[PDB]
Amino acid sequence: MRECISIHVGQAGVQIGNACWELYCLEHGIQPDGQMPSDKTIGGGDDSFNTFFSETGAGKHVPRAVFVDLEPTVIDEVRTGTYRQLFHPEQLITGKEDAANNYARGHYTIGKEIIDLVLDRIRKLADQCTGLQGFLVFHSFGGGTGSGFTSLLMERLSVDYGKKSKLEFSIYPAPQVSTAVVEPYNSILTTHTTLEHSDCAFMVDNEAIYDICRRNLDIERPTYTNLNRLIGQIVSSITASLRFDGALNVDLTEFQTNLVPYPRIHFPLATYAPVISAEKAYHEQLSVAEITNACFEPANQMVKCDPRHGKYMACCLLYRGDVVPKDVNAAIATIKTKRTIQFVDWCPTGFKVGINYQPPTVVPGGDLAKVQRAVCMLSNTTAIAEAWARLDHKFDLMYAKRAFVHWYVGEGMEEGEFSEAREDMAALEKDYEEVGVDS
Amino acid sequence: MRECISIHVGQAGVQIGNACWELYCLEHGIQPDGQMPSDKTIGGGDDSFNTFFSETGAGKHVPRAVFVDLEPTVIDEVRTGTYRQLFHPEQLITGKEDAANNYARGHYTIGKEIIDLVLDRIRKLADQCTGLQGFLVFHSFGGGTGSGFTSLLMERLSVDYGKKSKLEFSIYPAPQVSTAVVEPYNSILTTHTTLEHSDCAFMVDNEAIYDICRRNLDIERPTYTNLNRLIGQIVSSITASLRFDGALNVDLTEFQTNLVPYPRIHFPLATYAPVISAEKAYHEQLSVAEITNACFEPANQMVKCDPRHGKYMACCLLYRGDVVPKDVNAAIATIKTKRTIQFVDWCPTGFKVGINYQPPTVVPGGDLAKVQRAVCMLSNTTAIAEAWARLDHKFDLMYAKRAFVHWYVGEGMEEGEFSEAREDMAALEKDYEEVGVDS
Amino acid sequence: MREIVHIQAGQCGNQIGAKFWEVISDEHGIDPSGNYVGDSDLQLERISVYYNEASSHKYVPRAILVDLEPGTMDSVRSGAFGHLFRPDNFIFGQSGAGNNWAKGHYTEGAELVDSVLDVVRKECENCDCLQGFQLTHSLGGGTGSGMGTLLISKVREEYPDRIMNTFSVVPSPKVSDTVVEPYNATLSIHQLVENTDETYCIDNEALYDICFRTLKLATPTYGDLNHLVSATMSGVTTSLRFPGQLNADLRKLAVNMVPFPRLHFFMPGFAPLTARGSQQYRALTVPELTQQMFDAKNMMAACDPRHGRYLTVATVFRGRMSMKEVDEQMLAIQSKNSSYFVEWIPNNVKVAVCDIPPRGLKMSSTFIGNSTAIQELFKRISEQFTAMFRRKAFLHWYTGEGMDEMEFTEAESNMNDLVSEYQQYQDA
Amino acid sequence: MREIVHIQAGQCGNQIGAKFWEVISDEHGIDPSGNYVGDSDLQLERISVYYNEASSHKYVPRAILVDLEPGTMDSVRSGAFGHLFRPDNFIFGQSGAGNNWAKGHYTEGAELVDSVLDVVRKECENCDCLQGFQLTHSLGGGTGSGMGTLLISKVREEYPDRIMNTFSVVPSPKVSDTVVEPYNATLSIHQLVENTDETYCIDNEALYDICFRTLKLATPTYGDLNHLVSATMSGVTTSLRFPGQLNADLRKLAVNMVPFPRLHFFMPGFAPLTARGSQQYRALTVPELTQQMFDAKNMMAACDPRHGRYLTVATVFRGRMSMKEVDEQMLAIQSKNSSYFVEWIPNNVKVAVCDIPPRGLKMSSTFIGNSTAIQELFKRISEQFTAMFRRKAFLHWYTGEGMDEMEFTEAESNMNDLVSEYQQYQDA
Ligand SMILES: C/C(=C\c1csc(C)n1)[C@@H]1C[C@@H]2O[C@]2(C)CCC[C@H](C)[C@H](O)[C@@H](C)C(=O)C(C)(C)[C@@H](O)CC(=O)O1
Ligand SMILES: C/C(=C\c1csc(C)n1)[C@@H]1C[C@@H]2O[C@]2(C)CCC[C@H](C)[C@H](O)[C@@H](C)C(=O)C(C)(C)[C@@H](O)CC(=O)O1
Ligand SMILES: Nc1nc2c(ncn2[C@@H]2O[C@H](COP(=O)(O)OP(=O)(O)OP(=O)(O)O)[C@@H](O)[C@H]2O)c(=O)[nH]1
Ligand SMILES: Nc1nc2c(ncn2[C@@H]2O[C@H](COP(=O)(O)OP(=O)(O)OP(=O)(O)O)[C@@H](O)[C@H]2O)c(=O)[nH]1
Ligand SMILES: Nc1nc2c(ncn2[C@@H]2O[C@H](COP(=O)(O)OP(=O)(O)O)[C@@H](O)[C@H]2O)c(=O)[nH]1
Ligand SMILES: Nc1nc2c(ncn2[C@@H]2O[C@H](COP(=O)(O)OP(=O)(O)O)[C@@H](O)[C@H]2O)c(=O)[nH]1
Ligand SMILES: [Mg+2]
Ligand SMILES: [Mg+2]
Ligand SMILES: [Mg+2]
Ligand SMILES: [Mg+2]
Repeated sequence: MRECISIHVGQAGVQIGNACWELYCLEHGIQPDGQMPSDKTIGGGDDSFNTFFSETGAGKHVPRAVFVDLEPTVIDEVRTGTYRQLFHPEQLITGKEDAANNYARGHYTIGKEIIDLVLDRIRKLADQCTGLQGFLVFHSFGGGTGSGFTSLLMERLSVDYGKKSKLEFSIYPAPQVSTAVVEPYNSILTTHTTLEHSDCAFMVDNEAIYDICRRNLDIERPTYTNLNRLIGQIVSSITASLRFDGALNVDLTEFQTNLVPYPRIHFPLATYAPVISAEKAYHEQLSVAEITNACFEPANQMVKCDPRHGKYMACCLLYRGDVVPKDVNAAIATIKTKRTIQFVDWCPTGFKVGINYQPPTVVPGGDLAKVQRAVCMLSNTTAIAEAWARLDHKFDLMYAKRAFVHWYVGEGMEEGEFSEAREDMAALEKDYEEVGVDS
Repeated sequence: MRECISIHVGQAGVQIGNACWELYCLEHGIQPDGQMPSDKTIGGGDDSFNTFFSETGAGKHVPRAVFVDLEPTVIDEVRTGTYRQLFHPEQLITGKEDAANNYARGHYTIGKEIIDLVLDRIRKLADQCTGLQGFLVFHSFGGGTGSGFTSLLMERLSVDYGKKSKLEFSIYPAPQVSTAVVEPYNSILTTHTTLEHSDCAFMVDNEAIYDICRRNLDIERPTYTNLNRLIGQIVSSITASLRFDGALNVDLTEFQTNLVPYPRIHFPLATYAPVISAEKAYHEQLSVAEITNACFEPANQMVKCDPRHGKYMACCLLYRGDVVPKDVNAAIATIKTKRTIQFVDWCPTGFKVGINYQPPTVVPGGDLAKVQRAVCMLSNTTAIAEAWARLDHKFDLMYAKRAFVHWYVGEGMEEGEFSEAREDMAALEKDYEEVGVDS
Repeated sequence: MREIVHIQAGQCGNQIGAKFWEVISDEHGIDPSGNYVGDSDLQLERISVYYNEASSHKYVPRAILVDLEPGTMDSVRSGAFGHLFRPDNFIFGQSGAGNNWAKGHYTEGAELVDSVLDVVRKECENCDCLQGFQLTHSLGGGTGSGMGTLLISKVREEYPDRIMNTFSVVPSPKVSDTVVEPYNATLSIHQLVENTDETYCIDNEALYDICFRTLKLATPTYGDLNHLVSATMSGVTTSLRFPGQLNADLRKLAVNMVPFPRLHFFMPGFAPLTARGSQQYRALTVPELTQQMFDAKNMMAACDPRHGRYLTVATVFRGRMSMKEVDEQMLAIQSKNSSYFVEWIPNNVKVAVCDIPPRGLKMSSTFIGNSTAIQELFKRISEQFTAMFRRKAFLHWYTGEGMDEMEFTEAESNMNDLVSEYQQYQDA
Repeated sequence: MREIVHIQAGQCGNQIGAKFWEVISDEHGIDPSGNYVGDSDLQLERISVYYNEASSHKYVPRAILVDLEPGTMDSVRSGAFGHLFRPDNFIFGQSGAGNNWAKGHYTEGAELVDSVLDVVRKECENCDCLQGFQLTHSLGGGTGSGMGTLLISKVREEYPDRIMNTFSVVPSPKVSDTVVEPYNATLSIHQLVENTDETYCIDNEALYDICFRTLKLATPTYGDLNHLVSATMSGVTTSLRFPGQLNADLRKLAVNMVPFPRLHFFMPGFAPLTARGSQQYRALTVPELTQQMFDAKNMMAACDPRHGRYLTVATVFRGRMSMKEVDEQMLAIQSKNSSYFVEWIPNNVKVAVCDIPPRGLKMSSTFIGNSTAIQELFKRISEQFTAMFRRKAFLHWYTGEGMDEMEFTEAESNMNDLVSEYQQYQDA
């Protein structure tokens, strides 16, 4: 009944999707081959896996995910890995040539040639489901495929259905760490399509996750694989209420109405706590109040921006495990008393509480320790504007000299859109500060 | 040849009737099921039970009483308890919805639904009645059914017969003790039937009986059952002359001959003595002079008013037991010599003496102690006017703010009806004061 | 004879209503399967008020469960005393309200209101003489506050001569788990003040305080809070189910409670409530119960009655007790606290006595008070509503469902008038 | 030769009349069954005056019982000497008068007067030569005072030549058992003075005083009072039933008693009266009996003879005494009490001697006296009537029966005229 469709585009999207789907299968008990063992044997799984997977024949489950990318090398790993049997061959869509870090290549040069096959696959999955809660898209702003193909695909989805939520998980370019020379161009060009179509976009920065894994998890050198393992936990916790029972449940259609006060302000952040190792777990006593304090700590946040500079507008609190409502009420009361955390004047109540019975599941071989409680924080703040300000400054310096602009122009871009993107991006920052102005 | 019919309306009337008929069967030696052991209970039978019990078939005695109530909860207990077989099932008439402490509901909305049925039962009993002396009605002023249905019932009886004296037994609201918020409204509206239709109204107060039981009967926490038993003794002594034999007998007609100086003055009060426990019976002598003095004291009165403030107009004394006429004459002289007691100048002789032979009967498991003498006092005094003043003050304050008026209006009442009843109450009080003025 | 139709709306109503039927079944001695296993004839004498007799000595409740989500119904069905309810009484939606009043009343409720109107209509002809309807819903939610309010209007038009009861909770001042609580609460008071005869206010914050100090419980539970609400529900209608020396049904209590049609908001209360340790030290007397009833700590609402004058007070006694004792206790309370009661009404106390005591208790009493301090609860909701309406926060979500800005203003104006009338007579 | 018809009306008349027949039966030696068990011939010589011969050797009195209630007849029939009366003579009503004079004269008295007139007419023709009628009733009641007055007027018209005797009691000054006594007494007096040849006034208070000081009894009873009245009745008509040296019938006494038609009120008395412990020290001589006659405490009326003057005195002696003694003591009393006797009447003493003594006594006598002191009794009644008639108290009951207010005024005026006539004779 409650069903969702996840779409992964780009090398980053597939890599994160591979880690996320591994977590999803283990939470339900599905083996990598796709057969449900006698431990679960489709017992009480009306919504446990129907929301993510689908039942085909007997002793076989297929996920409702579409893997589309412009290069076959990343898709080859999935088709060669252990989870090849679990996925359907037609769902995994490959390509001939990548976007080569060019927004136009994934939009005009190559995007429309292969987008026809992607649309049919989504339609086939949609007909199988009865009630579609929404869509999930994973991509990266810096990548050309994650900025060009995603922009074109998202527009077509709104044309077809135009009535279902489309949550977006994107990786924002780091203020200092970079591996490309056209990141400001790609990042700016995709801001308009995210604001126009996506109802809620969660932004993460690789630098922040690196520090969390280095310090909190005590890792000398974090890797990309370890980063993806953390990312799956927020996504699993976000959709935990849809698949598992609990005292207070929040559905996918309640995130938007309780987070965005205006259609333009739809860029919240994410925070996960507690994140500790097994050794630290024995010497630390986890409590409801302790985890809540960690979530509000700027150090533990997943965004390089400092929340204390800005103000909080809307906050969400999702609890998993043995969590009682009484402890949460006392914990949130102390947060409001603290002077350091500032709330918007016109928002008297900005706390949403959700409790799930299912405790977090620890994947074997992961650095995460077994903890009976976990809190997922989805807060909308005006401090996110600083991150946008950094990338905007870099774009102005590059656009002034018009370096590498001819690369975009050759594939079909025009200088007018670049100026329009800056105007649209500047309006978003101005509107963010305008709403933050007090009475 | 001489018989009477008793009517009980409302919750209060049913409970009093249950206690009254319990003593009536015991006095005449009638079993609760209905068979009278005439082999051992040797009696005349001409007027011992024919006045109240009508023989049917062989060895069956059914009371000449009608039980009417708008709620079946109270009556169902009578139809279920020990005395179920005593009463004819058609004599117990039940409704579906109560008056909900609304005079209009019991007089304008629900009373008209079952008024035809109750009149038919009275007519059927009247056909079997060779000669009927009058009707006795039991109800309460505070209740809506006790004030609404009773007022509608007496208006039909007056039109139907118009030549039989009707006696009223009502419970006057207490000054400081109350169980409802709309009691003053019901009391004022029910004065019309008690002034024009009823030929004699007997008023008792719950508060006064509570004090009597605490001090005389040494009962710390008396209940409703104890209160009803004392009221039942008053009715039994009044009708004892018509049921038994004595040197001097006073009937219902003779009661109004000497106790009604004016047609609009028919509100006397009742006093019973002696009431003592078994412990004090052995340490005291119950002489004729002693019991007569206790009746005139204000502490033994069944009403909370003060008789010393007012003046006596007409007095009636009923004697039961081994009472000799010589002792009564001497006792009366001593009463007339005390200067505390005052009498009206226009009435030189205001004493009526009735001596019976049957001693009082004690119900097993009760509170009263066995005695050889008993005096029932019925005196019409001007001190009753003080009782009207207390109820009038409450009505004026409530009607000033128009509190709870809309409930009565919506059921068929008018705002002008309340004002009309206020004038009648003031006129009745004025008439009482005028007669007491010395010439 | 007299029967009552029960309606459950929203997640809060379903959970509270489920616990309410457990207390009623225990009082009437009905096993979860549906067979009578009692040991008294009084239990079955007035069992038709809440249970409908069926074949093979089976009884089904006259209750209807209404929600826009199937999750709540599945838990209730699989929970204790779940199979007792009739399967045809399960009417549920598939989309949900999402804590939105507009969706429940306009967008989503209209599709399902017709279906639930069939079930409630069908029970009436089977009913011999219906007395009224009691509905449980949460004002802070979207389903119960939104769609449940619409059901009140539909029943009122069909039956304009029957009393309407709503045992509903209200948003707490400090406790708040939703962002749009003032928006939903304000839009529900407008309809409740017109199509309801008596309303009972329940505060979660007040319930927690009772379970913390009065009961000395270590950890509270939502079931524990629902147990207190169900206990109050049983004590209100104990006269209609069991005999007593002085009986008073809902209509009898209603007329003595509301002096004016608009002033129909009451605060409930239950006594006694003691911890396990203090059970062996306290006594069971009428004065002991009276003191707890007239205590601010025992009130089920966040409002403190000491800041206003009591207009009318309703008290129903359960068990065997002398009438003289109960008569003096309420008179003494009014006499001592003269400044705490209204002046232009001489007596503000209604006394009801029920012979049958509650299970595991010799004596008990339920306190109902129409105090003038309830306007403070509406005052704090108005401040939150004005602050968010000034910035037009979250208004587009409500507007997208077909609502208008002027409709929000009308609800605010009506709420301001409600607190003016309560203050006018209190300060008169 | 001469026959007397007895009529009993009211509760008081029936009880007094029942005791009167028992004394007569004892004197004539008649057992309760009705046969003769005497041991003398003079007992049956004049038995026709009171008893009617029946089949075998049974005798039945010429007594008619009239009442508006059946209770009195049941007690008389079931009592001693109750089955000796004729069953057909029992006439009783069913509604009663309710101590109201107007009920027994205009409203309900007319519905039974025809029935009782048939019986008395049937008894009248049986007597060879009837002499008169005697009636027992009470002026303070409703039945005897009202119905008895109507019977006197009706009987007088049929036989305007026969003597009328009324043994009627009057309300006492201090002892009173009814509130409306003054109204009844005044109304009945208006007719007695114009239709009755002679009346005998008996006061209940005076009877109690006699049994308290003269008889020295501890607990007086209504039977004791009735015995004194019955003894007087036998003494009055002892000459008709038994022979004597100087006999005087009812007509002979009446001629010597009343000097004027309107002055026919007498006070009765009997001698001797001694206690049970004073029998030894008491001498049964003519001087002793004569002294007791002219004594204040021996009178059966509350009026004091010394206050006024004796108009005419008639005494009847029973037994065997010398005529020389009885002709001297009365002369000595008249000379010694010359201040208490009228001047224009030379001799004020009438002497009658009978031979047959009573039962158990060697000598006995009765005293009958006409004095002006009886005006005091009517003076108090007039004062009571004016006080109650001033405010029209207890008048709607009398008015509703059909009478008029002006009727009360006429009765009061006539009674005031009666005492005025007594005033002029004594003062002059
Ligand atoms: C019997 C009694 C009190 C009492 C007896 S003599 C005296 C003085 N006071 C009450 C039970 C009562 O039924 C309610 C309303 C109890 C209502 C249920 C309460 C609110 C809790 O949910 C419940 C689980 C409890 O915490 C417990 C500890 C079991 C309580 O009910 C304890 C307990 O027995 O409390
Ligand atoms: C016989 C006699 C007196 C007497 C004889 S020689 C003498 C001198 N005096 C009288 C009866 C007397 O005939 C009457 C008048 C009869 C009068 C009856 C008297 C007055 C009482 O009422 C009566 C009932 C009594 O109490 C009794 C017990 C009969 C007696 O005490 C009354 C009592 O003294 O008896
Ligand atoms: N979290 C996470 N991010 C990754 C991973 N691999 C690549 N990325 C992100 O992806 C960026 C590299 O470019 P891609 O997003 O892969 O480019 P693309 O979407 O394939 O588009 P093209 O380069 O034009 O083919 C880096 O800046 C990373 O931020 C990964 O394994 N985990
Ligand atoms: N003495 C005595 N009084 C009673 C008893 N029962 C009820 N009452 C009186 O009745 C009042 C309660 O109202 P009711 O008289 O019963 O009202 P009702 O006659 O049933 O009419 P409704 O209230 O409209 O149904 C109380 O205030 C009591 O004074 C009783 O058993 N004994
Ligand atoms: N007393 C009580 N309150 C509850 C319960 N469940 C939820 N609530 C309260 O109800 C509010 C949410 O209402 P909700 O259930 O979402 O209303 P709905 O959307 O109409 O179903 C929260 O603030 C809770 O405090 C319960 O079982 N008992
Ligand atoms: N001496 C005497 N007086 C009686 C007797 N019975 C009644 N009385 C008097 O009669 C008065 C009452 O008269 P009542 O019987 O009512 O007259 P009724 O209405 O004609 O029956 C009382 O005051 C008594 O004093 C009796 O047996 N003896
Ligand atoms: Mg690539
Ligand atoms: Mg009632
Ligand atoms: Mg909810
Ligand atoms: Mg009499």
